[PDB]
Amino acid sequence: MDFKTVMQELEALGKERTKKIYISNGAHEPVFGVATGAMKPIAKKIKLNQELAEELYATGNYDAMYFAGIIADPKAMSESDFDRWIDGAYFYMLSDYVVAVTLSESNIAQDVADKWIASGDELKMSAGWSCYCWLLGNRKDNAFSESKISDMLEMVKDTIHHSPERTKSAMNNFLNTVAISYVPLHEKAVEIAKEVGIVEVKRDNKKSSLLNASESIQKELDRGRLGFKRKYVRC
Amino acid sequence: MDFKTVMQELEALGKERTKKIYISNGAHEPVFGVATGAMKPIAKKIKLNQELAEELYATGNYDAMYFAGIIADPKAMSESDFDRWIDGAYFYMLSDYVVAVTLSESNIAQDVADKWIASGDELKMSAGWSCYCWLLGNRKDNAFSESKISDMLEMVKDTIHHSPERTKSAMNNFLNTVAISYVPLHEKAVEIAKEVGIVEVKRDNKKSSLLNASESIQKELDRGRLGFKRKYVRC
Repeated sequence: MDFKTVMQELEALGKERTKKIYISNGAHEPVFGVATGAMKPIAKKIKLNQELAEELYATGNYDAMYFAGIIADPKAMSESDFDRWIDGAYFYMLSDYVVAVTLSESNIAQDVADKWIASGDELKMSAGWSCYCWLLGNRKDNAFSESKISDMLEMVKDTIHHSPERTKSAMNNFLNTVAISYVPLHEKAVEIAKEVGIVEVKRDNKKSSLLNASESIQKELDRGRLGFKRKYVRC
Repeated sequence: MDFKTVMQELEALGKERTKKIYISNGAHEPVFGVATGAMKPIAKKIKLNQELAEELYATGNYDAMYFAGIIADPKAMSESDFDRWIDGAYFYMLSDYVVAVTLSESNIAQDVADKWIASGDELKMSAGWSCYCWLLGNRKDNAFSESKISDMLEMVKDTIHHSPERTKSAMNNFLNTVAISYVPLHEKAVEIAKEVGIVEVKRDNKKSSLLNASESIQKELDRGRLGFKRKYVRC
């Protein structure tokens, strides 16, 4: 399995309806429209290869870029590498579900995430908040500072409604994840979600997403998932 | 590990925050309030033990009962054994997340689930519909007859709004799961959900839940989860 065969199989796996959805979300050609679950068999056959990942990411093809994140070697990627990737994440599916998930598995996750949240750039900030969501699922609470997370909750409470569209989404995912995956602040997260209320994420040529963190949190509790931690399911 | 050791360790893991929520969901004493993640290393040491599972299930303690499901041997459990268990499942967390999940790993899942769905008993039916949701995420489509699943979708449309509260919740989960995990009927499921509209699940001591299968299915599609099959995570 190399670049050639991967690009060929990915294309074969694509479908028109999944393709229209991605494009609907902000993706642009080239794109095949591959459902994530279909990549598991290919992933299984490829050992982390940063060279291959780079090549795939460089195609500018969303599906290939998504797959690149799966087979990347995050422990070998430097801050510089991540800035190259994030600079190529043209829409949220890339910044939140690809770059941020990969970063969450590096040794510099929090440092990069933090500079990105402070960058003032919508997608970079979105990837940053997103990274924290994945981190809270990958690591024990003991790997984080309670006061830091707590100050982040307050920042979200005071600024989510005025943040860039994509950033609001990531920030809302942060509220949910802290409430469910970082129990030390469960009560506060619930309290702030109630204070935040409905968060609207405006989208191009489609109904905006009306996010309800309080509701989401409550649904997770109904499923008995308080304290539930798990890595992001990539495929 | 023996019964006594397992019960000690479970109690040692109990925490008030978790317990409070379980009781809020419907559990009653005796209950410790154990986070499922912490049961993983314990179950790993036990693997399968039906005798221990039975002893644990008979305690009437939610956590012990939940753990019993994890270490059970569903391939050795008969239809009568499953009926004993469902008779002890006093609330949805037991019927849907314990009995239904264990059943989904047996060789008689569908026959039993079908009997339960037709039983007319709120919790047995809830377990039946839940079982199918778990089956759809842990098995290839070749395991399900399209004609049969399609009839089940019709049955949901014509009976969900008048169904017992917990059955309604499980039926709504069926709609969502078929739409995403069983592609042969993705359009049909999407259609049935549109016709069904908002599903309300009442629950004393709390404001009724207003389920919107159409939107949920849409959020999954947006992320590229069409055809995605996720095996139920017990711990």
